[PDB]
Amino acid sequence: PAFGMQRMHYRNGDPQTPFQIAEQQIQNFQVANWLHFVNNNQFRQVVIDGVLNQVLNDNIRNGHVVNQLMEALMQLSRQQFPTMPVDYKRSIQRGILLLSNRLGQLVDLTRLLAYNYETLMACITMNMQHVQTLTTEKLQLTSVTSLCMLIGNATVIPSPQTLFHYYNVNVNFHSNYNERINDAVAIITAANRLNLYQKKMKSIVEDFLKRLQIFDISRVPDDQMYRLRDRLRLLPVEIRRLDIFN
Amino acid sequence: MDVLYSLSKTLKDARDKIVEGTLYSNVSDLIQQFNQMIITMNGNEFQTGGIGNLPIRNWNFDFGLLGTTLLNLDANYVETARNTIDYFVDFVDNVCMDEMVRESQRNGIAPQSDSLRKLSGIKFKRINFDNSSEYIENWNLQNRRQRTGFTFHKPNIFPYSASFTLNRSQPAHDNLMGTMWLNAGSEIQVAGFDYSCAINAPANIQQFEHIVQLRRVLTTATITLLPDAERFSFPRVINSADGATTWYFNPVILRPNNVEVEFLLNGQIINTYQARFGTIIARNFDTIRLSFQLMRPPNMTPAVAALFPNAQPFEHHATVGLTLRIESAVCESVLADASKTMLANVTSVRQEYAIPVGPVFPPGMNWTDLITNYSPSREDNLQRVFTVASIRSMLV
Amino acid sequence: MDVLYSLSKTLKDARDKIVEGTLYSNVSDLIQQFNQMIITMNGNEFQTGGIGNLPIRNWNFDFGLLGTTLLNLDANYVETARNTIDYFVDFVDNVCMDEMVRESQRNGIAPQSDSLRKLSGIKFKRINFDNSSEYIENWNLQNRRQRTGFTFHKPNIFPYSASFTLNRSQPAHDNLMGTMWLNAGSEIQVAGFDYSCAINAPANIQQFEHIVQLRRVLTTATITLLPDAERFSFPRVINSADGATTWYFNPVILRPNNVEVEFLLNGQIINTYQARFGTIIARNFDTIRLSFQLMRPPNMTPAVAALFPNAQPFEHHATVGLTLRIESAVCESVLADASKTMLANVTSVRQEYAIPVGPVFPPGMNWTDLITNYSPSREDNLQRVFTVASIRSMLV
Amino acid sequence: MDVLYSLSKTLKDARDKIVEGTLYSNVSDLIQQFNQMIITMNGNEFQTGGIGNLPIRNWNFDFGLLGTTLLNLDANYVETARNTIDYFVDFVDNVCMDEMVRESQRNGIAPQSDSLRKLSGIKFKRINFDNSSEYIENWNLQNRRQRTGFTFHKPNIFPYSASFTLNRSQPAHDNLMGTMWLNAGSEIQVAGFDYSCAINAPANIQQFEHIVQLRRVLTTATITLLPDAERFSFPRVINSADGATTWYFNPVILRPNNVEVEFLLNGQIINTYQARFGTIIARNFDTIRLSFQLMRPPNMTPAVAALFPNAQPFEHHATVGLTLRIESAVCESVLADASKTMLANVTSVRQEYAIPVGPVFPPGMNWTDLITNYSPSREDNLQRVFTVASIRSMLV
Amino acid sequence: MDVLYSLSKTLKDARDKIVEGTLYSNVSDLIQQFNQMIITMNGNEFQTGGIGNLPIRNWNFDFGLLGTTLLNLDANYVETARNTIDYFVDFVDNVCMDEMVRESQRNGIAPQSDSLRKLSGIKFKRINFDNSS
Ligand SMILES: [Zn+2]
Ligand SMILES: [Zn+2]
Ligand SMILES: [Zn+2]
Ligand SMILES: [Zn+2]
Repeated sequence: PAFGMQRMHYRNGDPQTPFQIAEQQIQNFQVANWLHFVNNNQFRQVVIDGVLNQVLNDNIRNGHVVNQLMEALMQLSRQQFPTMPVDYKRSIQRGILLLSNRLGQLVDLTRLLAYNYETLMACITMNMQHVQTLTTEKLQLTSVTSLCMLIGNATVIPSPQTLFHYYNVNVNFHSNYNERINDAVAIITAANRLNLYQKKMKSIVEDFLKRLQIFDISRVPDDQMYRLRDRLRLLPVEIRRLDIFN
Repeated sequence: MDVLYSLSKTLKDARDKIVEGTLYSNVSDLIQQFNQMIITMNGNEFQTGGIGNLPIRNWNFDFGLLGTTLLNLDANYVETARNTIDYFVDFVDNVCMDEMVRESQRNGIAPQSDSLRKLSGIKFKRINFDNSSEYIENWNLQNRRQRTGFTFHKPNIFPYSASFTLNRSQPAHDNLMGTMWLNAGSEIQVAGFDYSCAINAPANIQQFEHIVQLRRVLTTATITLLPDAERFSFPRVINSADGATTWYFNPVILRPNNVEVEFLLNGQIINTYQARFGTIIARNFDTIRLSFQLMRPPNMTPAVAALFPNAQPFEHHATVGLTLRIESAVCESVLADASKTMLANVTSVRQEYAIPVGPVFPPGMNWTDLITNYSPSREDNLQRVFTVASIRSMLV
Repeated sequence: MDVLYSLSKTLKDARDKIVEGTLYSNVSDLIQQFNQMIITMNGNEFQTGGIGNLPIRNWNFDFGLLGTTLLNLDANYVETARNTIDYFVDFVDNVCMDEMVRESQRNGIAPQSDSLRKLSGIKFKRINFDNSSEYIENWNLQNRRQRTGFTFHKPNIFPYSASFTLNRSQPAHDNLMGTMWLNAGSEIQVAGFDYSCAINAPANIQQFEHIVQLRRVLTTATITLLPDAERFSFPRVINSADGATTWYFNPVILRPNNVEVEFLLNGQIINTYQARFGTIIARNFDTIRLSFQLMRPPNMTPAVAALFPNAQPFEHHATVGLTLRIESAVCESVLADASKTMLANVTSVRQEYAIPVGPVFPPGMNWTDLITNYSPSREDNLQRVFTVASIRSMLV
Repeated sequence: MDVLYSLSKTLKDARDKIVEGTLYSNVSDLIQQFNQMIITMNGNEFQTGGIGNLPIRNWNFDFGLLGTTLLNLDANYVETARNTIDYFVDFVDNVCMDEMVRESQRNGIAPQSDSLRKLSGIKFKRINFDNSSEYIENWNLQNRRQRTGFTFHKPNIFPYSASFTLNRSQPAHDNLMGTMWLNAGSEIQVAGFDYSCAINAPANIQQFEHIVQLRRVLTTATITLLPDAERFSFPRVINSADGATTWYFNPVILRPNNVEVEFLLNGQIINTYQARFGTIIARNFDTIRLSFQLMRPPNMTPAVAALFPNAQPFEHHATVGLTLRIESAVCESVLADASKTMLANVTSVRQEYAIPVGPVFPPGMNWTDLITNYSPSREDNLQRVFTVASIRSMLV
Repeated sequence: MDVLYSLSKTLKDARDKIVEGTLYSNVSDLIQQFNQMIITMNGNEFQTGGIGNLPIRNWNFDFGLLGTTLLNLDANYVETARNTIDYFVDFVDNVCMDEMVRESQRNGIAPQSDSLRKLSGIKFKRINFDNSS
């Protein structure tokens, strides 16, 4: 509406997002460049100390891209909105300016968010695998507005004790995960090598999941239980447990 | 054709008017027309070439609109417009070249290239806007069948012909009476020669006539008529009519007598000029009749009387002449002229890409052959290619 | 240059469109552009210099805006607009004159006058609007390094030269073989003469060749080629090559034989025309090679045989000719032509104010000297002055 | 062109800077530019090579990005980057080869290949970054029409020419006076020979002149001038001017007298050096005029007197020589030179894939013909292909 | 000399790197150096002398800073930068020419022209950066 363009008739399932179409269909450099960034600002994958990490574009980390955002929406504040009623147009442009005039605060907020993310991600010990989950965390855009319009200039970083506690919890969870995998694999392999054909590996997998401490085993689908059994079967036994079994 | 011309005109206007620092009020309507062009051309695939050495080129259109708000145009706006205009201009040039190299005996006025045929669809009519050029204006008028008028400076209406007619002749070619002419471009030089100087002619007058039939009717024509034909007034060795031998011509120039220039339409005298030289007007004609007389001077000085004896040998041959130059005219059909470059453009495009000789035009687009046999199909194809050439000239 | 052209264009539009009784909607955009020009020029002091006899003139701009209140323009509005437009037109004409009379060897394309140099500042970019003239179009294309094109009717590409070459000669000049040519403007007339009429030639054929090198590349050229060269077809008394004596030429015109007109680019044959006369097209060339032959007529009537004996004296000298006129063409560089008045305007401005000879152009603005040594510096300066001359001619 | 250069520069910087163990701060900007290149190229389909034996190749981009938060690069990071770098280098090399084998007469400066034409789109402009090479800098300045020059070590400005001129000669070629020269690359060796040793010449001085016209203006040129021509200082048997017979040359070298070298621009004396040998500077010139003299030694020892008798036969032929070597220079146009490999790269690419001869360059990319007819269109195409060749040599 | 070389180097880097479409990360330090040069040169009057036929030229510096806040450089940015760069390049070329035509028997290693002597003051030392030639 700002550029007098016909409203997009977007088709669901299109391999392009609406912003990807708008980037090609919009000629203004400010808005087009901001759209290009928003289109291509996915996580980057990098292995640090053997841990896979999802890292941000350097322009997010330093907060510079917010300027581009400002640029883009500053242009939106100067646009005619050809056929829009003038009072609604004024309200939209004044909201755009409400966000625009907080350029310094938004750059500071972006840098703070990126720094906090990096510092807390340094404490992650398991690979940060990006998968579209079944359920989501619902984020209210009103909360985003609150964060954008109420952030000041008070830097808040994780406390060293908070970082150490987070790292300790992650290490404990990872170590327990590996140790319970080892126990389950050892027991399954012993049962198979002892020719205990009436043994149910389902009970072993249930005990393993229960010892992982974060699963309500009653709500685990059966196909996933059997897939877990198969994958546990395919693993080799840990050296200490295997020697004891020998 | 109107859609192609409108594309070219919109691109020319965008090049000329979309410049850094100009007020947006100077381009608002132009920007809307440009956006309409973009919308209409978006999502369409075109192919040009595939004939002669002209390369196959594929064109896809996915461009955004110019919707930025400004008081004065800046560098960003001009660069975006420049990119879009460059792509569109390349497409239009290729389409014009593709259409300029094609011809058909049937429906030669209709589009021949696939790109122009697709552009002739209804969905592209939205691209159409101002059609002010002479050639597109004439195209639209002819489609409406109103009188169309192409104004030519020195129209190329006479096919080249340096010829002669011997009304009296003999194998020795020493006592000849006849006419020799050059009809080239907009110029007609004619010269009637009598070797005997009308010594035995009735009343000592010899009459010469030269009829030139124009292939198309010319109107509102300005003509310069001069008594003498400088081309046929020097000693010359001319081949025989069948080329068997050569004869000698040794002119002595006498002023033409009883000069009558008649401009005829359908055999009827539209204009007549008697003993009038300089600038004359032929308002509507398809034929020129130049009648002039070699009159033996009744009184001669001894030097003059020495040139014209009573009998052979005749060493000096009495020649009268006429020069007729069409400075400007108007024709309902397209023609080559000294001021325009459409014939040159079409010929260059056909020669550069080695277009094979087609079934309509003569080889190399030789203008003499084309205008010697200016058939209606040839006229239609020539008008099509000339309009396309002008459209291309707006950009290239 | 773009700002100066835009000033002139705005003034021309104001003169043409601000007329009594006209609807304001006919001038709204024009009035906005004119007021933008007024705003941009206000508060600026300009000076047009005293080079030559041009008076030193100081220009101050303190004008109010044109009104926007009348539904139809009345007499008072037209009078006020006329006053402002007269002052602005005087300023623009003086700036154009001051620019035309200046030249530079280092940067001839850049502005030379201080007023135009000031107008090249960014603060004046607002004045810039529609650039639709051919010369300004080519200026803008040249600045971007794009294919420029100037269309010339009868381009003045050949420097004047009436010369002859004697391939066979002797002190008494009674047995001469050679060529005499005139190269002037768009016209070439060449004539090869043999006094023996190729009696002792290897096959009774005498070969003549004329090479004319164009100082610039010409494209899309319409060219009339005629057999005879009327300029070298009458008796003449011609100075010797060293001026020590005078010799006699008594042409008798024979039909040129094996006429080959080659249009060459970089020494390669771009176009070739054998025995073709009338209108031809040279699509891209920088050199012309006219090869023709004097062929002794194998069969001669008694008079023709009488003209050409087997040995000296040779009283009649066989001559073959060729005329080559460039009716129209396209050149990437600026040139003087029969239609445009740029050279005339620049020369008139320079002569009126007694401009001292500079280090670039010949000391008369003489075209033969300019085109003979058409250097890149000369080309840059000539393009600049011609563009300014067109800008001035829009108003004056 | 700028986008292709930026791709090549990004790939070169990725090879150089993305190394194991390097601080991320050493590559942060480089990694950002590399990711921008990946993002821009992703999802785009390219086709290269349909001319000569250059095979058709199709290129698709679906590559991943590179990390941005690690402190030091490790072997995993480099391994991740290397496959993408290899594919992109292959794509860029093929695009450069495709563009190097193409030419056009209309717009030789504009891209010719389909891949480079697509890269001219606005969306790829984001890939553009530091244009610091000499050729790309000249490209960008020349597009803006700014004064920019290429610096050449031993510029290849003189087309090969080993010729002689005889001012005094006769059928037996025993008493000759004239000059023999070799023009090759940056070298001019000229030798004026007199068989009579100026015995009868006025003041016993024989003057020799040699004019060499450079096809392009050389500026800020260092020249080594030596007073002998070793090439023309030993006995030779030389064909006649028409190849009908061979004559004998038996030089005896006398030092040149009154040596004057005039470096001229547009017929104006820019630099003049008299009796100066060693290093000289020619700041701006297009013509070299070497004037030298053979002076008889007024006093001769018995052997020297025996060499030069008062009359024929002349068995020892006096000779004076000059050697001129352009060590370095600056030219606004691209030239082959002893230091760069641009001409070698273009010729190699054209030969390896059997590119058919086009309408711009001479067959085989012959440099002598190319510099003999160095037209503006040839200059445009040569600059384009040389810039592409430098871009390719950045990676290959 | 180091200040003059740094001016020329900054201008060459600006001409090579400030191009349409380039990421600002490719020019951030260059833009900082360019703005430092503008700040240091603003308000200073220079004169390149009239030795021989070299014209007397006067140079005044009042230029705005090059902008930040762009993710990719656009055409407006490049145009403004080109205007400033053109003026600065003309100034630097004239200063170099003025210094090239002068000489002194003693202290000939020191600057000779007034412009370079002014540039040798402490206040212009801020312009100095990478000396790699
Ligand atoms: Zn005319
Ligand atoms: Zn006959
Ligand atoms: Zn003579
Ligand atoms: Zn010889």
